[PDB]
Amino acid sequence: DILPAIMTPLVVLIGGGAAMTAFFYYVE
Amino acid sequence: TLTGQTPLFGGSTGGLLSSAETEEKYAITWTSPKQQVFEMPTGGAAVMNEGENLLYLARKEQCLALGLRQLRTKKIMDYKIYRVLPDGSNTLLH
Amino acid sequence: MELSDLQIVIALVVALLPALLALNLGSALS
Amino acid sequence: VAGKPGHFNKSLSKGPQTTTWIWNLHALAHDFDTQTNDLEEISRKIFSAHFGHLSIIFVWISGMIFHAARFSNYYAWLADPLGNKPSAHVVWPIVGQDILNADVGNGFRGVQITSGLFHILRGAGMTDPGELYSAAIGALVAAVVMMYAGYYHYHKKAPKLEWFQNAESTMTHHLIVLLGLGNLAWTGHLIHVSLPVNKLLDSGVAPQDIPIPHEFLFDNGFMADLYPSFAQGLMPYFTLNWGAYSDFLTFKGGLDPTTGGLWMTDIAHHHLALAVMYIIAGHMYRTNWGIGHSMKEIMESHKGPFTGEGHKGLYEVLTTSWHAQLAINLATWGSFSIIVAHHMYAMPPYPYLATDYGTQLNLFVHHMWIGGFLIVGGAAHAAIFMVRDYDPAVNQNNVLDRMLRHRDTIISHLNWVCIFLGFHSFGLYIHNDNMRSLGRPQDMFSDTAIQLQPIFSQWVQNLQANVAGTIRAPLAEGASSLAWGGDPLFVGGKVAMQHVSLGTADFMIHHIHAFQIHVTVLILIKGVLYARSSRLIPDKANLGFRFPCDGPGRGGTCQSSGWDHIFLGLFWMYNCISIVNFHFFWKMQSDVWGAANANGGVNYLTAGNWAQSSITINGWLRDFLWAQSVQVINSYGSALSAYGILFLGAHFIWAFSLMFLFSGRGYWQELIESIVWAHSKLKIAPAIQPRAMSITQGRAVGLGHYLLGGIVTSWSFYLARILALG
Amino acid sequence: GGLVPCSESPKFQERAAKARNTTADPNSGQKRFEMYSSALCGPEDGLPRIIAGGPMRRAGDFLIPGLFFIYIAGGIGNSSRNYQIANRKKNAKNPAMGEIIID
Amino acid sequence: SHTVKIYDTCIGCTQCVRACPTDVLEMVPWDGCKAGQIASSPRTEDCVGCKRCETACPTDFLSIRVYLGAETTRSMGLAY
Amino acid sequence: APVIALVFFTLTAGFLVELNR
Amino acid sequence: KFPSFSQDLAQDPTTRRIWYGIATVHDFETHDGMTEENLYQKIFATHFGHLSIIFLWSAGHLFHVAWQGNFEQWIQDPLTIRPIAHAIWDPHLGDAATQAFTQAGASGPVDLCYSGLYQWWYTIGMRTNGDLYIGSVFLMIVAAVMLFAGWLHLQPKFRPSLAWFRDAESQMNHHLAVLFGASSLGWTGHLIHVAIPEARGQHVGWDNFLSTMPHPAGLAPFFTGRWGVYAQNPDTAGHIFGTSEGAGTAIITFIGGFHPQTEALWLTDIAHHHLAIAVMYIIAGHMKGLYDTYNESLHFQLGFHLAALGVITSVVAQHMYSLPSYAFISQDHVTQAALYTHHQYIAGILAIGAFAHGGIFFVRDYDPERNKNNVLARALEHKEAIISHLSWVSMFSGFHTLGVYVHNDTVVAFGTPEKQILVEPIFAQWIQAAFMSQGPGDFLVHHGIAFSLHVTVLICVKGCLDARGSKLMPDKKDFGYSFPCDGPGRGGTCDISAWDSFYLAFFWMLNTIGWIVFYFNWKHLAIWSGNEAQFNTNSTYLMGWLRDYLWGYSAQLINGYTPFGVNSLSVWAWIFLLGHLCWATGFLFLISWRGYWQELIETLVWAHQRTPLANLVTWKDKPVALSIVQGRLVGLVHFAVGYYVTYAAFVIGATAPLG
Amino acid sequence: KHGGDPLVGDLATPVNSSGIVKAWINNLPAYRKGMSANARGLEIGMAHGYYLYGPFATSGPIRGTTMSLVSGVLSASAVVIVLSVAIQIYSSVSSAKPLPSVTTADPGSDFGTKEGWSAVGSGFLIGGCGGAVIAGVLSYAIAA
Amino acid sequence: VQRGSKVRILRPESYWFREIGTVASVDQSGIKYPVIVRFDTCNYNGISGTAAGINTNN
Ligand code: SF4
Ligand code: SF4
Ligand code: SF4
Repeated sequence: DILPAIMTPLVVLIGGGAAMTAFFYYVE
Repeated sequence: TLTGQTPLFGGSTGGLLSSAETEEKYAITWTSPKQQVFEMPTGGAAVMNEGENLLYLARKEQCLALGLRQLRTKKIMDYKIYRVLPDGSNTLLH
Repeated sequence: MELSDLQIVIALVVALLPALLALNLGSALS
Repeated sequence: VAGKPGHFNKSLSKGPQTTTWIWNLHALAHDFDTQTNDLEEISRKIFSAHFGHLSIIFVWISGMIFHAARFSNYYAWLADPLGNKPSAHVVWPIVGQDILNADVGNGFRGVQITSGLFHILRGAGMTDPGELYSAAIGALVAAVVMMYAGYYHYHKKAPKLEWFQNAESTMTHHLIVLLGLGNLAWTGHLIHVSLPVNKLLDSGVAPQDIPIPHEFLFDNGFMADLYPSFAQGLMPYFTLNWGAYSDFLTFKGGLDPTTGGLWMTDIAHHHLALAVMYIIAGHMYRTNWGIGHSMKEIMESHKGPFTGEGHKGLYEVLTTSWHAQLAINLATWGSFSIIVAHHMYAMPPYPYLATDYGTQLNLFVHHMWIGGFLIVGGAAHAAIFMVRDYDPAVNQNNVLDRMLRHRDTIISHLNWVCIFLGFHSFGLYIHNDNMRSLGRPQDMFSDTAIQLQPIFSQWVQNLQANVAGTIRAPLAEGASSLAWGGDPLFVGGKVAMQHVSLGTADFMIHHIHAFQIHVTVLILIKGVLYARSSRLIPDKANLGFRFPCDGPGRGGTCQSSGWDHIFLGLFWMYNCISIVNFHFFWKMQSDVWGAANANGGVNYLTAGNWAQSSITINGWLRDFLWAQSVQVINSYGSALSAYGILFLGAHFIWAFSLMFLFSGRGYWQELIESIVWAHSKLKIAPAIQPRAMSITQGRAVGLGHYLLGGIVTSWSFYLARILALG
Repeated sequence: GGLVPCSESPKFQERAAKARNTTADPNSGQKRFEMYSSALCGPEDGLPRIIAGGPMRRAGDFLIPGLFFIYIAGGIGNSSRNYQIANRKKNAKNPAMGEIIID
Repeated sequence: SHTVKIYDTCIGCTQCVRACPTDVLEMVPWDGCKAGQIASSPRTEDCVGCKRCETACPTDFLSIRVYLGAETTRSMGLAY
Repeated sequence: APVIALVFFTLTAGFLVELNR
Repeated sequence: KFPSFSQDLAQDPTTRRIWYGIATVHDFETHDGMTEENLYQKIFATHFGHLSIIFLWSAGHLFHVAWQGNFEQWIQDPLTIRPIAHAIWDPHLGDAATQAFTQAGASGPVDLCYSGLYQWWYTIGMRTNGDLYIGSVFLMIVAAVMLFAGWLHLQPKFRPSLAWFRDAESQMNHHLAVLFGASSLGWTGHLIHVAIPEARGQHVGWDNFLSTMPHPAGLAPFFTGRWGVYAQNPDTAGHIFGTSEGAGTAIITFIGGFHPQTEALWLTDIAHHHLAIAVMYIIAGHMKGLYDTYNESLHFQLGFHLAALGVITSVVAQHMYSLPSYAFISQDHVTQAALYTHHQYIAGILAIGAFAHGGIFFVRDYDPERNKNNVLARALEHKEAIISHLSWVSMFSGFHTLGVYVHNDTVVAFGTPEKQILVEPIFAQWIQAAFMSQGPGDFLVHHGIAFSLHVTVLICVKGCLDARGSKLMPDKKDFGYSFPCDGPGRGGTCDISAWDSFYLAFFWMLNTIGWIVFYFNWKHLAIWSGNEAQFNTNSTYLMGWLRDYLWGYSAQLINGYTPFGVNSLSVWAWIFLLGHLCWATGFLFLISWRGYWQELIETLVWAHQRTPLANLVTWKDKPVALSIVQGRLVGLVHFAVGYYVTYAAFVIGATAPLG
Repeated sequence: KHGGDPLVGDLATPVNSSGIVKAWINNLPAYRKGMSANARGLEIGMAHGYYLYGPFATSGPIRGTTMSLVSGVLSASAVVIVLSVAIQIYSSVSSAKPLPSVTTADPGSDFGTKEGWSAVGSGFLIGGCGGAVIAGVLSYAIAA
Repeated sequence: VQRGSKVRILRPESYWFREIGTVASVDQSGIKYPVIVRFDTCNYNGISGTAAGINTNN
């Protein structure tokens, strides 16, 4: 039940990075 | 084919840019009955010389404003505007 | 009264499926 | 003779057709540059307007002397400055405003005023009703004289164009006769009238027993009794024995421990030295005798490797263009006003002024506002000069040419500086907010954590506070002011001056000020430089100085003129001045002002919370705005209720300005079309066709109501708080 | 209305016992209280209350001020209309002068 | 690029041609007008959409009209 | 303008004198 | 290539391409090569998407509250225990804040529930964490089913035809009959079979409802007469919720009134109400040009639906506190105030959306000849008269109201509060006699709200009516719904389009709802704190508001963090400051306009192009300043977000310490 | 002076047209002549990573303790990862060839091709990580 | 339609839609709008800030 520490940094940081790089690929 | 001399100037930061040498660049030519100072749309005042003249500007609107609101009042109605492609080929727009 | 690990894990593995369906729907739309 | 509205303009006397005609007539009334092409007529009109405005000032001074002589407790205050308070606005007992008459003290009732009028009157030593009445009548006579002179110098004896351009002669006369002899005459008035009167008043004899300066000038032994050195009736002026004047011409350089003001002898030698220096330095320009310096010969010779032609050609443009002179004078005048505001509170120059907190605060902030407005005016009128009177023929390869050439570099680097200052100055405050909000008080930028000391300012304070008696200032008796450092010298029962400490908060605040100043400068200088022509609009100069836009093309060219840039920069000037005023107010309340305590301490007004509260935005919002408004919000049903009423009205007007700032004129024009249809349905349509106001004047109206609301809000807050605290 | 007249209200009397003056005459506010004693005052705030319901017995509170204002506004509006008709195309054919300067 | 079409109701007063900052408009003969000439727009691709021609037009209602559409580097006045 | 100023002065003086007593 | 659903934007060299492509992602009508059948199919799938998003949102609600909540402890004491919503995990937190965020008897940093979900779940039957977990799992399952169905109904075999969609009357009748009556009947059945027995104190679940006994009649009178047997024994005044004390046997009653303990409506009454709704809808389901223009344009349908939704949302907001329907919710003020404010603002936004999309319909889908001399063309032919009468009523209601406020203000300021202008709210008192106590302040505030409401209606209808054309631009139809201006000619035409009318009306909507919520919150805070004379004697003059509500009650919220310590309201103070900040940051786009910023960006472009170590990196697209409409839109968004955040932070900061 | 052509928006001021500054700029790894793209990326990475280690370990929340240097190394490595991601996503879009300027008469051709940018980023990542770890180990060793 | 006669404008897009105007001159040219009308009121034509208008229309 230590899923907060595993999940929140992941879904925030890596999620935003992946979304931003995917969108950057998308607009060119 | 676009023969003339550049009017005397000291160099300004408002001139052409990187896109001028890649996509498009405009030129204006005219003849002068004397030598006198005039204002350029890129900032500052230049002194055009006798006879022919040739000026390179980034936008057609700049050249037309120079030839309309400045050249007309100097009793000079013989200015031609050219649209100069990056390769070197030129066309006449006036 | 406190949720043990098993129900959390099974809830998560259920939650995977709507993600795949949503991705498929988005791909189908455009 | 003048019942022809619009006569001054070609396109205004034909006949009104729309309300835009009325608004343009109001806007173009005093724009003399458009009514004619001749320069002599323009100069004559400027001369007449100058005389009219001088008459207005004289009328104002006469009214002030009048209303302080008649409806004031000036004499009671003069007898006991620390007991009574200045008073004016004896309001008529009417429907509800009779309550505004506060109890200023000792029975008298009225509104307490904080314009320093009584301090000025005491400085000149006027202690008799006949004196004040004579001064008021003389001021009225002077106003009438200047008004008649304005009539005469334009309708009867109109000067010529060549007369105005005598720049060297103009400077020589206006600097010698107007200025040096004026200062000498004022110093004579001081030494021969004011100093004995102030000495007698400090002796505590009487306010009405002081003899008229008639007997002062007639007698010589009186000042001999008052001043031991004055007994030399045959003064050793030509003997050069000036050391025998050390009784009334001193260099003490401090504060009088009896009245809390500058030493009178210090002011005497000060204005006297200034008069002598002006008289000496006014003999430098060649007027008509071929001896002296001349404009071009000294201005054309200061060239350089970088600046090419140097200042060649600037004399002609400065002598043939009024706008450039107006811009320079306006910028210098505003800087002088800000300098006055800075240097007046540190060295109180009037008796019984340091104790009066309200007057000092009001004068400080008022002259600061004046300085800001005048600086913005200088920038604006410089923009008009650049767009109108610029001549390529006279300016080539000189100063202005190269300025216009590297304007792009100027703007780029200035914008980078603005962004860097904004980040490393305001992100500090936001960062402090987050660190204190997260329960981590050891991470803030403060004295209890990583600290940003203003070391340079501390070094300068240490140098200036201990300069008396050194090689540079051997004859100086003490430090120029106690602000640099000193034991609190409290007169009466309250501190008159103290050491203004410095720290991390003060460093951050001064750097906020620098950020806002460079930003406002960026706005104004971009407007001035690009007012003529830019890449976006090659022919912006031909559009004029005051145009709303250049169509929706080019992606949209809203707010591109220099007038638009000035309108944008006025908001930033307002913001900067407001921040400066808040800084000064809280700093004084928390560190300087207060009441002396018997155990050696000083009871500060705000208990010295500037160190731990002024470093966070919430700290401000709680400890200053929410806390110091208790007095103003509870002023109702008392003598200070007017301040709360104006507080509410000013919030309302500022909220009203958004109605003009946030909207455009197409919707308003359509609504006006519907409304005029409604009026026409009853056949009451006015002959003058109703029209929605133009874009530029709409923006100007929004700006004006905005500034009014904000300034009145701040003014009411300050006055209510500082009057209720006492 | 469901209120009590101000005369019978005790705390209204208490408030009236301490008041400020408007006219230079010392008895300038008290006479305003006896002028206001004909209205009805609630027992919480103790202030005169204006009725908008148009009662027969309380018509003077709101109806007659409305009549006074409507008469005044109609008078000035009709005066403006009469000036406009008498100083326009039917009079001078150039009413622009007649609106910037008036008799 | 922007599109400009001129209605046949203008009087051929020629202010629109001399008000255009990029010389998009030109004057051609046309017997349909009393003056014998009507304005024409052969360089609509060079039009920046500044709407100066619309201001210059005295005819009611606006025999000339400019429609903002797709914007390219020429129509947006980009010098860089 | 001056006629408007004097008219408004007269009417405001009337209002003030009416509220005086 | 992006956006692929266009060609004009695909050839835009500048950065405007990205902004305008994101601007019209859901403008399905304007995509190139689009057909009506494809429009309807994409609309169907996208509605499936929004439904699935709502379902997943509710599932996240349920799962997070079941995992990190304290449902059982709050059930054991629904008065002195604060519900919690989600545990706090922030690395950037400090130790003092971490210790100060442990509240409600939790074991770590947690955030409180301010939406009253605990009471709603308690009323409907939830009694343990397992029920909440099962609900979350079922919601995720149904959301997955919805997503799969959205994908499936797009396949070529299962794609609905346009003729099927064109039966607008048939689908609308099927909706109103089935989707309402059957759903209400099912909810009533759930109530009777589970919730009421659960309230009475006996546990009922999925494994017991088959063999449970809801009523001794055994459904026999449901097909015969003697319906009164269903209410032969209602509950008792001394009945305790969740206990068998005084539990009745009735299931369908009409007693009305409020429960003596939970201070809410009776569950039997609610079941009766939804049953009467269901039967009325079932009965009613089978049974000039406006009713056909409604079925012709999508935007007309959208506007009508949005207007109806906004009106019913305002009704819900009023009733949820006029007639609370959830147990132990009238003793928790904070959630009540939050819900009221929230659905009120939602209703306002919905009404503005109705007006905006109606203007869009007027611009796009309106036809003169097909809608000739109907109820619609009459309004268009007489726009001027209605606009003029709105202007008259607006100024009449505003001038005199503001005069009354400022007159009371100045009269009280001079120390003579006995000569103000007080007008009693006679009609409200009459209706209440034939609720709360109303005085002069309530009268004045209701009138001010009416004034601002007629003003907002004025702007909205003016934009709608002049959307098609006007005197300045007799051809506004050809210029589209949203366009910057028509240049500085003809005296200047800034801010003219109907989109701009929506722009203008948004601020007035914000002001109206702000006044409404200010009034509601101040009166309720005065009541709850046991000081009602404050509102009675301090709301007549505008100065009382500033010194009593705004300054008075923002005293503990503003003390979230101090140089002495940090308390539990620190996050709300941070949100409050962020609220003023985000409101202020919109003024940039509101006031300053594009051209200055475009020149600045050109200067920056020159700076970048002529510096070492940076010419190596060049922009793919040429930077330009944001367009005029973009500036207006972004400024409006920043303004509205700052407004909402500020007021929410103030509401929770002021009400939570009270309770 | 005008700097080649007055009509071009440039100026040959001593700030950037001086001989010493021209030599210093043209000898920098990004502009130096005679090396492959990988060496450029490597040197730039080491330089900027060795820079980046400092402030993270100096002003961090745990700056007092010995874990500060580890935190600084990790943060510098993360920033290098972010910058390398930026380079690899910028190389894909195939931007334009940089042009000669006043300071640099002959700009390098290693930044005009996709493979050149990719190699530069590949070198930069290794350089940054190596610089960060070297700074950490050096700062630990000096303290003994 | 003769020089010196009042007319009512029927053009909807004109600024003077449904107000009376007086004819000033009519010619026999081939243009579609030979009639010219003088209006007492002035239209909106002109850049922002102008205090005039056009009283003539074909
Ligand atoms: S300005 Fe208008 S009326 Fe004149 S020539 Fe051009 S299009 Fe015709
Ligand atoms: S909008 Fe401007 S650029 Fe385009 S045709 Fe008209 S005047 Fe010329
Ligand atoms: S919105 Fe107004 S200022 Fe901007 S381009 Fe249009 S007319 Fe000009």
